[PDB]
Amino acid sequence: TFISRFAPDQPRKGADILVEALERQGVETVFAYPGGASMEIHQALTRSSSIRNVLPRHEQGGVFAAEGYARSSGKPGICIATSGPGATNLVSGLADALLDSVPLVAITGQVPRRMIGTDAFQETPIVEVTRSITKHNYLVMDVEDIPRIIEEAFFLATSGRPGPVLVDVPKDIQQQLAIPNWEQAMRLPGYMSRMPKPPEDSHLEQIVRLISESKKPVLYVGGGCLNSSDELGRFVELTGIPVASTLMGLGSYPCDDELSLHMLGMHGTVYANYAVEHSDLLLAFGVRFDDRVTGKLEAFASRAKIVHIDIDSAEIGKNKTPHVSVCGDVKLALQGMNKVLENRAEELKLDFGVWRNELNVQKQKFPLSFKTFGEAIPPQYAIKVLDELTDGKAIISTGVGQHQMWAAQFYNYKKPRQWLSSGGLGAMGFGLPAAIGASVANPDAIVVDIDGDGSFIMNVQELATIRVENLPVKVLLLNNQHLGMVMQWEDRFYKANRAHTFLGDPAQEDEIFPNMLLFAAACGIPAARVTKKADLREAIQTMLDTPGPYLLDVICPHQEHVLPMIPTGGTFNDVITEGDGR
Amino acid sequence: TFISRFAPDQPRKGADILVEALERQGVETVFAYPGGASMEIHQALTRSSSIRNVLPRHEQGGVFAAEGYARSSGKPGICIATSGPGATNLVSGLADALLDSVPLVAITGQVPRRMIGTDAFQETPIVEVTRSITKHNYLVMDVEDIPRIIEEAFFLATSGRPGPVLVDVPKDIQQQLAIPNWEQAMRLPGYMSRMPKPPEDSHLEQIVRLISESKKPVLYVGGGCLNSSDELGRFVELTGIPVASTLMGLGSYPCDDELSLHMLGMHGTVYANYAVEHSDLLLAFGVRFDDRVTGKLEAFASRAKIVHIDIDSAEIGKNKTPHVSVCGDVKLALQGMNKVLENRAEELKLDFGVWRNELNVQKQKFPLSFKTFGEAIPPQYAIKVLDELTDGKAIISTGVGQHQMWAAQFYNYKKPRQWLSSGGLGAMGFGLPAAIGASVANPDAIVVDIDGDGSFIMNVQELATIRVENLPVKVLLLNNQHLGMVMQWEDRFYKANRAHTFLGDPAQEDEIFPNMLLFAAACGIPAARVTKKADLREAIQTMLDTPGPYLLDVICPHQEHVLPMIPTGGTFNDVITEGDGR
Amino acid sequence: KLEAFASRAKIVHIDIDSAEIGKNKTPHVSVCGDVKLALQGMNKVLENRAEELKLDFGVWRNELNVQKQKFPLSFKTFGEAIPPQYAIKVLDELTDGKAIISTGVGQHQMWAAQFYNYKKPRQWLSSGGLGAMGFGLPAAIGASVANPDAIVVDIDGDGSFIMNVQELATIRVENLPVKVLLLNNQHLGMVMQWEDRFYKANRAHTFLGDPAQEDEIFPNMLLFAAACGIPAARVTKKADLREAIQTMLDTPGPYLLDVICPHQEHVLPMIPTGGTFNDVITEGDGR
Ligand SMILES: Cc1cc2nc3c(=O)[nH]c(=O)nc-3n(C[C@H](O)[C@H](O)[C@H](O)COP(=O)(O)OP(=O)(O)OC[C@H]3O[C@@H](n4cnc5c(N)ncnc54)[C@H](O)[C@@H]3O)c2cc1C
Ligand SMILES: Cc1cc2nc3c(=O)[nH]c(=O)nc-3n(C[C@H](O)[C@H](O)[C@H](O)COP(=O)(O)OP(=O)(O)OC[C@H]3O[C@@H](n4cnc5c(N)ncnc54)[C@H](O)[C@@H]3O)c2cc1C
Ligand SMILES: Cc1ncc(C[n+]2c([C@@](C)(O)OO)sc(CCOP(=O)(O)OP(=O)(O)O)c2C)c(N)n1
Ligand SMILES: Cc1ncc(C[n+]2c([C@@](C)(O)OO)sc(CCOP(=O)(O)OP(=O)(O)O)c2C)c(N)n1
Ligand SMILES: Cc1ncc(C[n+]2c([C@@](C)(O)OO)sc(CCOP(=O)(O)OP(=O)(O)O)c2C)c(N)n1
Ligand SMILES: COc1cc(OC)nc(NC(=O)NS(=O)(=O)N(C)S(C)(=O)=O)n1
Ligand SMILES: COc1cc(OC)nc(NC(=O)NS(=O)(=O)N(C)S(C)(=O)=O)n1
Ligand SMILES: [Mg+2]
Ligand SMILES: [Mg+2]
Ligand SMILES: [Mg+2]
Ligand SMILES: [Mg+2]
Ligand SMILES: [Mg+2]
Repeated sequence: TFISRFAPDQPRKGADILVEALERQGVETVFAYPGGASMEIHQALTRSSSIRNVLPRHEQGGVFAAEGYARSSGKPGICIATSGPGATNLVSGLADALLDSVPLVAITGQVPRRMIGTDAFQETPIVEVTRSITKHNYLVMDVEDIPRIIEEAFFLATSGRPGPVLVDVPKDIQQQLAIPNWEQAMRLPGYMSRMPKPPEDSHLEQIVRLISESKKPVLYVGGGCLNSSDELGRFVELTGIPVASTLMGLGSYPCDDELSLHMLGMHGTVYANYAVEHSDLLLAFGVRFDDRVTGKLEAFASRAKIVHIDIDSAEIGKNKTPHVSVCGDVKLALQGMNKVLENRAEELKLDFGVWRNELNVQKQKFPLSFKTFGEAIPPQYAIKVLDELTDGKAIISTGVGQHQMWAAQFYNYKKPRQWLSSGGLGAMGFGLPAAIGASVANPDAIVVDIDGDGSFIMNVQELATIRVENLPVKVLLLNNQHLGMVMQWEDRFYKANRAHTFLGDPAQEDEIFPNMLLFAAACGIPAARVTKKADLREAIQTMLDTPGPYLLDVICPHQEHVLPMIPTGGTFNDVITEGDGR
Repeated sequence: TFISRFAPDQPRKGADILVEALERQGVETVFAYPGGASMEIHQALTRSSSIRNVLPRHEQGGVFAAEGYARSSGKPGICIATSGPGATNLVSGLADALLDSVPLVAITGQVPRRMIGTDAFQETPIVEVTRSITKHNYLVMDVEDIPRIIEEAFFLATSGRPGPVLVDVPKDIQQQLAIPNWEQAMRLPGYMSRMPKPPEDSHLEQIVRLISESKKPVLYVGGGCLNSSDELGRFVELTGIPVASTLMGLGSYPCDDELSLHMLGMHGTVYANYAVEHSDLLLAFGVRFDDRVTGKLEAFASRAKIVHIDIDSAEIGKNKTPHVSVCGDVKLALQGMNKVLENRAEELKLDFGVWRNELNVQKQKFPLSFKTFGEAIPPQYAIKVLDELTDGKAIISTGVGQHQMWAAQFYNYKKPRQWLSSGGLGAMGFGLPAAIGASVANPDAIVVDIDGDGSFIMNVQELATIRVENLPVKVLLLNNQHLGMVMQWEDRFYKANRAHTFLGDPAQEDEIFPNMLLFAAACGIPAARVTKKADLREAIQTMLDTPGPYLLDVICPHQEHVLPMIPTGGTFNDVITEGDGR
Repeated sequence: KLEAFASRAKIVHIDIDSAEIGKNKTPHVSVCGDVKLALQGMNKVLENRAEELKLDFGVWRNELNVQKQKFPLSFKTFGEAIPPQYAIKVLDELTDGKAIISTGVGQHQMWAAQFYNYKKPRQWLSSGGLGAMGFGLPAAIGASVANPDAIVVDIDGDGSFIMNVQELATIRVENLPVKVLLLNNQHLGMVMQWEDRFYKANRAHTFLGDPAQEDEIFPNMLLFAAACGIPAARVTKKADLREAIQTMLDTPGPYLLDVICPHQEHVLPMIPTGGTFNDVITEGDGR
């Protein structure tokens, strides 16, 4: 039974209805930045004793913090901004949440309804702007529509395929007095009629029948299995099928397990891409067949019967036509198949040891490799030390670039929602704010931001947010003085012609620029720099043991390349296995 | 005669056609951030010996730098970004350039044409997103359309009412070989037919006739007069009409002149708002009648015959119907009226000394005032010292907030394009990157960023850009540890209830947080902090005399309020003249 | 009701539009491509592996042949009044089923689909997705131009025919052998049928005649054809129906045959909107 701060017959401001609408949704943390259009909302937030606001230093850091809050907990992330410039700073976060299917609810202030369309002070048509980069958006035109729209916003953002939902609230609606009606029915008739239903037994028995008829099955797990870690693990025990995860599906099946093929795709392991290339049954659970995994669609799984399970009917058959399809929750599809695989266990006699040994041979001949040059710190080795010292139980958020791939390859994630990274949009500056949202949603957890010197500096202002909110956010900065991912593509396909990829100072060429330690010192965050490989283990241990925030500037040779690499539009026969920029 | 780097019959990449198309437009400086979708453009930029790229540390800093480059020189500002997250970071700059009518050309990379709409890697419909926040945008669908679209983009961005134009270029178009045709005719038939024509003599003679019949005339000058400083000054000599400028029109008529009423509007001087309130002829030259100037439209210039000259026919009569209107360039309208005012000089016998003395009395009784508390530095006084030590010849870029208003009130700008500020959108984090673009376009000029502690930290990463490019950018940081503008509205209309406006550390409440000096030290920029009013003059002098970049952390008491203040929707009778937060 | 449609069947969906596969119902096996090529590929497998598969569904066909004989398409004849179903059945016989049929929208559209045996595709031109009235007469114009040596017949309704009646001038000027089998029931029959079933026969602007002269055929469609110089005739008795349709076919050039039908007829069978197979209506009309 919800206990309101107002009487059921007492009129209250629309902003007070908005905050209470969040309280009735279970919202405990918002990321709001104040402004003229949203001052009424911020005043109403102070009256709430259950909703905590984490003030960022940039609205892009506020929406990215809402993503990490959502990616690391399954709950929806709520960010609030003002009209005009405050709303336009959320654009990168909204498009990022849409491509990665992150439940998010963004509330933006707006000019009064009478001033909309008049080029008013700090007015931008944020609904027209964000319609193509959000799952759905609203423009509240009456104070009585607030309880319904907020309920519809959280329902659309969390149900089906999750995504961001923006709610634009004009200022005159926030100030208008009204008595809210919390019993209104949602006006989503076509959406609810198209919601997926529990999977039929005829579809599940046909999948189990294809498993027994197959000799080389491979599991294709992605971001749709973040809530099916137990169901997927039970499915692997009953089948013994090796698991290949996407960049979004890391942690769904433990990377340290013997049946794990780790990541597949452009920068996936050689044995994971080998398994899909020479498979006869591809179980695509919670994936969307991105070109980062398939490359050339004509050659991707060219000899496999494709079984695609997805909660979005628009994804089934988009880039590749499957043989058997199941539109619904992969969590329920696994539960239904586990019952069939257990009763009919001895009837099926499932054993793929011959196919697994074919992959174990490929795993031992082409494993993830990194070369150590003298005392220079290998970035792959540094992340491998972080795995050991944290026992693989740390929540990892990353930026975008070479460090993002090495953090995915050389860290064994035991559970999903430990791996927070921008995969669909690939937005730099995501690592640091996402670690803020993850640390708030998981206070007793080890949160480490494996960031790059280019991605870290984009939202470096959020270091002040970490200090003020006293969050134990660790920053494992892999500094290579370059935009490493773009630098790698210059060495491979452009004759190493540098085109504005060096991030240091050309005057003092051999000086670490910028001095990231002074960035942490400016915000009162203890920091240290490590350059020699021998001092690396003690430095990372000091970062973890030191209470509160900590930044570790790890210097790495910039000539390193992420391996292996399948060029864009290439096949498995075009995989690059060796080479760098020396 | 343009000299190309390729033979007229030699095929070249589409990216090389794009860069040469910029060279043929006179482009010398671009602000490009590399990415997978725009690597071909960056490779082609290195082959250009005339186009210099200023690499920012954030695309929002790149587009804001393109604004300051344009606002301080009249030339169009060119910023380049990659697809997906790089393009979405330009959104705040595009909407800011549209509301302030800043000529800007944004070039964004895009996924290959075959992959558009497939939720590809780093794909966002940037044309669908930015259609409502740009003057016009394009999606290049063929390599042969590059010479025409670039010519149309620069024409639309600089002609008529200036604005931002976005050009989305897919990657396959950048790589395709072709022979460019630089003789293509622009396909803008309806736009050129609607372009304003030179003003007719019948309209100009009717304006001059209303000037002689009026007794209390007031000039209403705005951002449309940035290229008419000489024509406007000549017009004032022949009429003796006092000049009231908007936040965008500062510098058009010198603030130090005796005939200048300084700024009008919400935070405009009392005597400027008094002149418009009690006028019989309002000469609105290059303005758009924003609610920040009018307030309540029914009471704004309620006794004046309104003469509105504007180059956009959609602005004439939008918020207020004028008596006489002239659709065209205010530069030509002033030239035509100056000829009539000089030949018919003794015939008209123009003299408004009685009306000017009525305003001089109001100027002496209600001037711009600030109170000095002990040795605490008044933010108004610090800007007044910067005016004296720079002789008013410095290019000033500001953020948004209280410091933005004090930099407009207490600095006498002698020429337009010395004042770079976000007025229409009012985007924080604009001051520092705009100073970068202004310093590049004006290397031998004094560029000072009067920023606030909240606005400065949003794009603090651009300090690395200032050091690498070795730009003599001065940062006069008015630090009040608060979001001062929002804090002021809390004291006035919300009983001083703080709602997430304090930017410091609540644990160490009386400690300056963050330590902005260490931000400059991280990027190798000399910095210093001044707290006592006596040491203020020597500190600002050290900032100016020290070559290269410099940051001056000026500590100010946060209880200061921007005065005077006309509340939203109020009239001249509701102006607040005294009060603060003590 | 999608939940009950083919509730016990493995659905195999072949379609050239990937957006249609799995939209309203999820199939077990899907093939995105041209069904023409999919049939060619399956025919080769079915012929080589013919004796290996031993395909025989005579037991399932006999189960349907029993249902076909107990519930066939039925129409009732009332005295000498012309049954609209019978008139279309006569047109099938006199044209040997080789005529190109274009229809409007309504009851006449359904009877032209039920009681005519089309031997080849592209003989049946009708608005199904949008269901636009006034489609029959102009579509017969385009079909007669694309197929000059073919028998083109417009099975139109009095409401649909009048919407684009101006195209009769186009038929005469272009000299097109367009036959108009007008099933005149003086009503918007399809909307009238739904009034009798679900609205207690409360007429809501469905009568197309003249209420002053209630028992007079209004409008006189014969004078519409006469205005455009098209020979026309009206038939009311069932005995004169066979000779009237034969005169329409044998007369060269355009021809309009005003076939008067009792308006109380209903299109059967009928499954109500959102219903299942257990809700099929098999008998009943408006008498
Ligand atoms: C620099 C860089 C390099 C990259 N390289 C790689 C790479 O080498 N390999 C790689 O895999 N990725 C890589 N990516 C990431 C990438 O572009 C995509 O995010 C990824 O390839 C696709 O993730 P996904 O298949 O799991 O689909 P997601 O984006 O995770 O979407 C989930 C899918 O499952 C479905 N779904 C969601 N919820 C449910 C549910 N409850 N039940 C059933 N279905 C559900 C959704 O409809 C959707 O189709 C890279 C990214 C970057 C920035
Ligand atoms: C915190 C804050 C407080 C503010 N308070 C104030 C305030 O107290 N006072 C104030 O004035 N502003 C204030 N503003 C700024 C503000 O919101 C608007 O930018 C400003 O009020 C309107 O500027 P403008 O009238 O010059 O029109 P602009 O935005 O400068 O547009 C120029 C106008 O002239 C026309 N034009 C352009 N070129 C030509 C040409 N060549 N010939 C003829 N016409 C042309 C255009 O069509 C357009 O209508 C504030 C902003 C902020 C962020
Ligand atoms: C907002 C934004 N702007 C530009 C981007 C285009 N990209 C990249 C990519 C993969 O998206 O290329 O398509 S990666 C990259 C450079 C990474 O700098 P680092 O942080 O130092 O990481 P590292 O460990 O050194 O490699 C750029 C510039 C991007 N994604 N986001
Ligand atoms: C991207 C962005 N986000 C939020 C904004 C909403 N606003 C403001 C306003 C006027 O737009 O209110 O409508 S001003 C302001 C706070 C100014 O912090 P400061 O830099 O310290 O300046 P000061 O000298 O102390 O006053 C905010 C939060 C904004 N405009 N831009
Ligand atoms: C342009 C147009 N306007 C109105 C229509 C709505 N409908 C119908 C329907 C099925 O679409 O109802 O949804 S059928 C119909 C009446 C048919 O008049 P008839 O020609 O005399 O045929 P009959 O042999 O008597 O039954 C109407 C009014 C329509 N489809 N098209
Ligand atoms: C807190 O700082 C400021 C500053 C400022 O101008 C200096 N004005 C305001 N307030 C309004 O503008 N109210 S309003 O007129 O209803 N708007 C158009 S809105 C919805 O807020 O964009 N707050
Ligand atoms: C430079 O860093 C990277 C990284 C990376 O993935 C790790 N891929 C690429 N290149 C492409 O993606 N080419 S592409 O396939 O034509 N694109 C979809 S696009 C237009 O570039 O977005 N560059
Ligand atoms: Mg930033
Ligand atoms: Mg780097
Ligand atoms: Mg401040
Ligand atoms: Mg489909
Ligand atoms: Mg009818």
